[PDB]
Amino acid sequence: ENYRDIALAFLDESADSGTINAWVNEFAYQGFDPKRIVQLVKERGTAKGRDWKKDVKMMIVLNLVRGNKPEAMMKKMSEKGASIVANLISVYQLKEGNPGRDTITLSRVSAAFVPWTVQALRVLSESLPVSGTTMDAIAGVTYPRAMMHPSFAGIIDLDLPNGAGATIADAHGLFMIEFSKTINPSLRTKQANEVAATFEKPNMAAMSGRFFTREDKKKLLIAVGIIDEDLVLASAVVRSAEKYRAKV
Amino acid sequence: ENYRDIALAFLDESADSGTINAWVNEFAYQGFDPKRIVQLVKERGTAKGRDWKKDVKMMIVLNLVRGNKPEAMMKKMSEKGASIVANLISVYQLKEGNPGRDTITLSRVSAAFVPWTVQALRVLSESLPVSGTTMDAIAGVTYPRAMMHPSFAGIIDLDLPNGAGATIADAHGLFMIEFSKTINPSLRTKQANEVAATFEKPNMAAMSGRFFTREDKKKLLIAVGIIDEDLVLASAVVRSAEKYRAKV
Amino acid sequence: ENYRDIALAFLDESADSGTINAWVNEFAYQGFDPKRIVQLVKERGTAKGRDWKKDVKMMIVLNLVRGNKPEAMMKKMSEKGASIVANLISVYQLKEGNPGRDTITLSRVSAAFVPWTVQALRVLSESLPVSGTTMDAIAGVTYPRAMMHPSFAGIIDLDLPNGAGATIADAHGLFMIEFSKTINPSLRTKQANEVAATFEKPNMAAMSGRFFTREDKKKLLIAVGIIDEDLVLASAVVRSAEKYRAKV
Amino acid sequence: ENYRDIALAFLDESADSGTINAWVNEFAYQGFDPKRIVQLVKERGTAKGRDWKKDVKMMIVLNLVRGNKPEAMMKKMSEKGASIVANLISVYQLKEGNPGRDTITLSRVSAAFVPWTVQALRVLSESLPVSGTTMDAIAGVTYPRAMMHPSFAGIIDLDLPNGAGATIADAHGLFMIEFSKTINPSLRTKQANEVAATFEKPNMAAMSGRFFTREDKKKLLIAVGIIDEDLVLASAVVRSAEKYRAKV
Amino acid sequence: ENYRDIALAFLDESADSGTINAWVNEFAYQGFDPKRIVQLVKERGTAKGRDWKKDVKMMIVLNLVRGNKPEAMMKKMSEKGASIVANLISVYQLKEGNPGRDTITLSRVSAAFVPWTVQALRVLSESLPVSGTTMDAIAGVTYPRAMMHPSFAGIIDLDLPNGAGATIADAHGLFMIEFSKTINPSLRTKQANEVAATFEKPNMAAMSGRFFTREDKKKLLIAVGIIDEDLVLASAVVRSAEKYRAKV
Amino acid sequence: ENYRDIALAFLDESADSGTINAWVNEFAYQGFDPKRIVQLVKERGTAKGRDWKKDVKMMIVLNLVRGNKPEAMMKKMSEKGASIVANLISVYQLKEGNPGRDTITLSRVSAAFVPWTVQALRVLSESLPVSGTTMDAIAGVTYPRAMMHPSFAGIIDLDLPNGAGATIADAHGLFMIEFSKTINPSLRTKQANEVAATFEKPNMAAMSGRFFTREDKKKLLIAVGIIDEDLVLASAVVRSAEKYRAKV
Ligand code: NA
Ligand code: NA
Ligand code: NA
Ligand code: NA
Ligand code: NA
Ligand code: NA
Repeated sequence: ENYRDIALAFLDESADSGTINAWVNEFAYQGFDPKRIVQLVKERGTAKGRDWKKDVKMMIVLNLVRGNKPEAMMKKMSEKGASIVANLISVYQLKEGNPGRDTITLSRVSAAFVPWTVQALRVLSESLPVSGTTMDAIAGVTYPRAMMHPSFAGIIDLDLPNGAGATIADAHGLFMIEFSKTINPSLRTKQANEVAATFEKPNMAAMSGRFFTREDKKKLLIAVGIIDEDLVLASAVVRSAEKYRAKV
Repeated sequence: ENYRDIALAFLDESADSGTINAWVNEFAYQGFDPKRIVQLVKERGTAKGRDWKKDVKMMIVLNLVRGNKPEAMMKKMSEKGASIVANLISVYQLKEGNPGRDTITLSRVSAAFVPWTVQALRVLSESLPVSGTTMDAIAGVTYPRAMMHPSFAGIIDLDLPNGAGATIADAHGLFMIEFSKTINPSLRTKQANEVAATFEKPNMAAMSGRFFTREDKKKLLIAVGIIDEDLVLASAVVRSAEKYRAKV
Repeated sequence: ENYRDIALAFLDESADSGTINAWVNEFAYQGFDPKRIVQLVKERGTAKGRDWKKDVKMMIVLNLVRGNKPEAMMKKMSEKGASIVANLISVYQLKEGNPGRDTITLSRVSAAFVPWTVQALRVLSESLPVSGTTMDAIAGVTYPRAMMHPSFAGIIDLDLPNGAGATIADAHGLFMIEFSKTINPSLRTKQANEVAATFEKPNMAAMSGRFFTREDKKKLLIAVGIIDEDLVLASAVVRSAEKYRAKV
Repeated sequence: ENYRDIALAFLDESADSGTINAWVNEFAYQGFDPKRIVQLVKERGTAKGRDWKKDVKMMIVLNLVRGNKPEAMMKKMSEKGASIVANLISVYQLKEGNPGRDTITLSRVSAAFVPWTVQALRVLSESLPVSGTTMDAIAGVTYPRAMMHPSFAGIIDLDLPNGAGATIADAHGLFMIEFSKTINPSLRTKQANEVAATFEKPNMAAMSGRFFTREDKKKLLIAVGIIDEDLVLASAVVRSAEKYRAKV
Repeated sequence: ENYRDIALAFLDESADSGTINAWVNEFAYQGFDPKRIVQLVKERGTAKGRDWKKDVKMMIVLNLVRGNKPEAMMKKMSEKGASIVANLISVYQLKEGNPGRDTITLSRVSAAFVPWTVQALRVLSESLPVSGTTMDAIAGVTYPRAMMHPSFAGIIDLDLPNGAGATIADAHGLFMIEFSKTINPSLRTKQANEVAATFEKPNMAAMSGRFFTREDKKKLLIAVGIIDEDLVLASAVVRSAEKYRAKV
Repeated sequence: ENYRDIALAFLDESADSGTINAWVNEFAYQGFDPKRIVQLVKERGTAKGRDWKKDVKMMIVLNLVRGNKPEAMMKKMSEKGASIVANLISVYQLKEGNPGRDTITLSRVSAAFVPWTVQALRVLSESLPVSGTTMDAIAGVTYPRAMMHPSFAGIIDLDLPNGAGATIADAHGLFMIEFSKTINPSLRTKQANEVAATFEKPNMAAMSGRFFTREDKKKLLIAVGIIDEDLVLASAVVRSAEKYRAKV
């Protein structure tokens, strides 16, 4: 008849790291699933008389610089070039912002197929609003190809031995602020340090994913060649990271 | 026929500390009752073919980091993991914000069953938005497991002999500001000292509760092991408190 | 046929201090009448099978710390304690803010029966949002029991010989700013000096009342014992007043 | 057939100071007429079984401190005293703010019958929100009875020989800022110099009126006794004016 | 079939100063026509049994100080003087602000018949919100009669040999800022330099007009007598202009 | 049955600069097409009994200074001159702002036929809100005719050997800020450096166009004569650019 003994009785519960961590990761909700997208895009591309991969490549390259919403479909140019996009949009039913998980957005297209994106990204790194040169100005050392796109963040794992991934998360973070700086409407008085709270949560959400095993992430990171098999971190990542670590 | 004599006559009323204090504590309203929750959750869990304790554990671990509202049910991840939560939500009828006392919120789930929460909290203390490391940066001395969660505040009693609890209230307060700092939308110019007025009232409301006798609170605090039977305060609590006391 | 001679003719009107002062005090409107409240509360309490005085005591003690509006009837606690209040509310028909003069608000309950309130106030002075200790920090000298509550202000008369009451009005004013400081939503940049204009008008309205003769006010003030029969002002009132007088 | 010759032809128009000045003064619109008020108030007071002068005196004394709008009819006091005002209000049909010229406002009551107002004003000068003492603090020299009320401004003429009136306008202006300071909702950062533009136009409108001949204004000003027959300005007016002249 | 050759072919177009300048001046739109006003006002005045010139004089003198909108028809004065204006308003159908070109506003009345306005302006220059004295304070040298009113600006031509008119435009500009300063609602932090962009466009629009030949403008400017036949600029205009030129 | 292998498999995609660059340029949307305009304007002008070129010249000269929207059709001038524009507007169906790509705006008229615009621009360069003189004040060296209009930006190619075009983009940019400065409603605290983000995207969109081959752009730039056949950059462009490069 007494609530108090059970209420206090919870105390002596046996707690194990692994069970709350294992459950707490798969609690990270349902906002964006990579795996669903590949199935639906594959079905759409197969059914339609066009190659999904060829189309997707165009969609991603469009994504990096053009932004998430293409519905405006207007920005100072001749008609036939933009025309091809419409075919793709109709079958995909892309929607502006984030209406739903099942709804596909181009940034999800980049994220789910991020290795192809890093492959494309190299030549358009300068092409992006953040030039390779402005970025050389920000950090003296030569820039990491792969760590550019904010969606790229999902692959790297913070839980890797020696915590190298942690550094990456910070190191990769700074591009974001500058990219935020370009897309964010107000910049003049804003501080790089504090703004981190916005976009930080999706970034960490990206860090932990059930989609890719650790081996897969390792394969990408060695594939760019930035990290050796001995797992020694590239000088560029940590050295770029010092600016943030100092400035916080 | 004269209002004045009675009006002045109230003056010579015999006043005793104990009667106004005893009545004034049970006046603290009906916003949130721990005891109601245990009865309704027990009934729901028993009636449904699932274990209330096992479910509740998941609900709390979800609560600490995920925030109070789960209805958005969306944040960059694969479907099956989030799926289990829905079953729980339907029977519980959880509602966003604070609509009603009888309505259950997950933070009330943590609060009513706070000892289980402290038991879970240890490994996820780093996992929370405030890392164990950032917190080591804020206070040099090693951190108190139990005093982390803002809902944890309810157990400690300020009225204990030697007023140790008072210190705790201040000492525990600082985590709150930082956690507020993360969840609060605007941080840049805000001051830690002044912001105390928000959340202070529920914190003090937490300090005084009819739910737990003093012995019960003592059992939790000795159970963590932070305080001895001689009731000597851990160095960590007061030493962490000095930062606030100085900075106010 | 000429407007000008009469218009100028008003000039030589015989003016006496006493007649404009006597009329101008009873012009101070009808926002809040103490006397009406005692009659209606007495009728309600007599008609209902409960003691009005016993109930009222609870209502006032609730008033000092809980604020004027109880309709939310919710703040983190168990059900049976708050339950008793409802009975009282139904018969009283209390309304939030200031809708009408006849409508009773709890602060009017405190004001009309302020001597009982000073009698209760002593032990809960620390209990109020402004602690006895913070208040010792603000003023080095030991604090006056009676002069705490902002509603207490009505008793004291500024028109008393030697103008001691004037000092009190200033001296009592500072608690208000701090209490305002707690309840006022924005505090950070606000100045204690300038904010005086808000709440000053009801405070002065309180100073002058037809409800109590001077003898009655004298009885309360000597009853607390703060002022002797020789009418020497307590050191605490004036010494506390110096902070305001300096800071303005 | 040419517009240009006539358009240029206007140039050689014979211009005389007196005709444009004489016409431009009676152009000053129809916002507030003193003369209409005396006729309608006289009719109302005569028709009703009450003395208009006795009532009006109360209405003005109420006006100086209570503000223009009495419709709220509520401010912390007992019922019978405020009750008498209603009778007056019904026959007068007073309206809040400035709805119409024919509509009477209490400040118009003060203005049209301003000599009676100066006669009343002396004892309530301290009583007003600006105390005689605060005003002694602002200006070291002893204060002018008549020049207090902002509505008083209408009598004085700037066009008088030696321009003494001009000084008065400036000298009288400073009370206004302080009174504005009390009634104006925001004071903290506002500057006394710049705020002059608000209320300046009605003040100058007051300076020039067809209602009173110069002799009438002279009669009031000598009647207070502040100015001699030799028309020597009181030391108080100019000496008080130096603060404004310096501070601008 | 190629768009490019014609598109590039436009390049070798023969361009002459006179043809684009001549066309670009008569492109300056249809917001306000002086000539239309004289025809309609002449018809209205002739048809009605009143003299248009006599009426217009009153309308302009009213315009300089009273502002553009007379519809409020209310500002602290006796009835018969304002009464005459109504007759004029009905036939003219004056409208507040700028609704239409055909609609007449009093400032257009001043502008179209600006020489009469300069003739009236002399005695009321002090009468205007900017006193002759404050203006002596701003500029040490004696002030130009004609260059006061902002509507006066239309006559002067910047294109005159030696560019004297240019100086005038700057020199005349400063009165505007001060007049703006009086009518503009917010003054405290505003800068005289930057505010120029507002009202600058109508001012330049005024500088260039098809209404008056250069000879006509010359006739006005020599008629005031400020400029000799040798076209030597008055010391007052340029010397007043130095303040602006320095301060920018 | 596994999503992961294909997802990782995208990595080893063969990436070539030319194919993503070639596709990414014709992705730049459909906001504004030069080529469509020439066809529709040609049809309209041919069908109507007026010369499209003669009309267009007027429309452009109107465009440079008058702004994009002519619908207000009102700004302080006589009727017949503005009248001719209406005929043109009806057939063209010009619309304010940017409603549609097919909709023609006058700035598109300038852009598509920009060589004619540079031909007109020379004499009206001073005529524009930014005077030739203020511009001499900003940059000591003599100003480039062609690089003035913001719409002029489309011709120059950044991809030219030695990157001279890049300099131009920066060098030409500064006029824009000043022109923005005039048309932009708020200027006082704004910074030239940061404001670049607005209008930068259409400027770069202008830099890359499928409309003109490189030879065509070369023809314009040598035609103005600012750049020799040896492709040596004019001193004016780079020397003007130093101010921006320093100030950023
Ligand atoms: Na085509
Ligand atoms: Na599945
Ligand atoms: Na119960
Ligand atoms: Na009664
Ligand atoms: Na009359
Ligand atoms: Na005509």
